[PDB]
Amino acid sequence: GLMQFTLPVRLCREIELFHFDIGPFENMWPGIFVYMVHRSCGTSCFELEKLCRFIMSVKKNYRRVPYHNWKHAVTVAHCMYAILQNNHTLFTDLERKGLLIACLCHDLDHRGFSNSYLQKFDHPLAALYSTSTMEQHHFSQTVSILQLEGHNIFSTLSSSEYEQVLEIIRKAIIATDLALYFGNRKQLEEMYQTGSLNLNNQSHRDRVIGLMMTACDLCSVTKLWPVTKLTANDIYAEFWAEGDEMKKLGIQPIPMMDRDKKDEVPQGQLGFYNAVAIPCYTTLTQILPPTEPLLKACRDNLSQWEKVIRGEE
Ligand SMILES: O=c1ccn(-c2cccc(OC(F)(F)F)c2)nc1-c1nc(Cl)[nH]c1-c1ccccc1
Ligand SMILES: [Mg+2]
Ligand SMILES: [Zn+2]
Repeated sequence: GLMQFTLPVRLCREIELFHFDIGPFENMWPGIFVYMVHRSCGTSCFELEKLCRFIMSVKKNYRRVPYHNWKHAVTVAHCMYAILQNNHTLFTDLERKGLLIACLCHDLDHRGFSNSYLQKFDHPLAALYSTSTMEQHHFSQTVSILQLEGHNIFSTLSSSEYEQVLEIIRKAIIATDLALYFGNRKQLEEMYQTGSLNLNNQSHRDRVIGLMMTACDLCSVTKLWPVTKLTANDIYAEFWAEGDEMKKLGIQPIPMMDRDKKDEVPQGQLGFYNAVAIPCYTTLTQILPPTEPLLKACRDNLSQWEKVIRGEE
């Protein structure tokens, strides 16, 4: 109860900032997450014994893949923590509880492959879930873990609060399916421009929470250049492995995933910053002004990629 977590001074300060890197020391990541929960939600919202046991089972169910791993999970939860802490009064208690856990769990048991590769492989998960394949699996994995004995961190919520939070989590996780992001942002842009946007309309919150999830999920593009540059290696390591697996199936992969076309990465990064990242953080800044540092950091990194193409690095 009276056991707060404390971080070293640099971390205590730097953790509040959007561009914080969680560092290479795996064994501090759990404490960093509990620190975030306690500050964001209260020392009360979860029973510590049950939380710490939830965290470790979650960790155990992330795989040793280059990018969609445990570190990603915690990094994504941290970005949401920065958003929640910079928009204090906009969010309900259950929402703050749900979203941090949602982020930690959002890529559970990811194997390193896109929904497309599963479908083309004819993986069983593709039969069980025709759209948002991995994402429906991530949420399923989340509920399974919540149902382990001693793992229900929501135990002291009322029945309705319980269905409310599991619904927040389900929508949040599904929303990290980037195929759904484009339409979701288009609608939020339309609604913000025409002035219809209304945070008391539950379905409008849902969309806004979806955009936040896209923002946290992509937050590697909002780090300092050296963090962003090095994370890009891990991302492409999965992409090329998948490209290899496509070719194994007799399918020529898209250039993004072809390790022969490694030369074209810098250009592919621009496409991505322009088509996805920049619009995402733009619309998020309009809806939630204090998240601007994410837009600024992303723009700075777009420009660092432009310097790469131009042979200046
Ligand atoms: O660096 C990247 C270059 C390309 N793509 C990408 C991923 C799907 C599709 C697509 O094409 C289309 F533009 F059509 F969407 C591009 N994504 C990233 C990326 N960066 C961060 Cl941080 N997270 C991702 C990411 C990881 C897994 C999955 C998705 C994104
Ligand atoms: Mg995912
Ligand atoms: Zn993710």
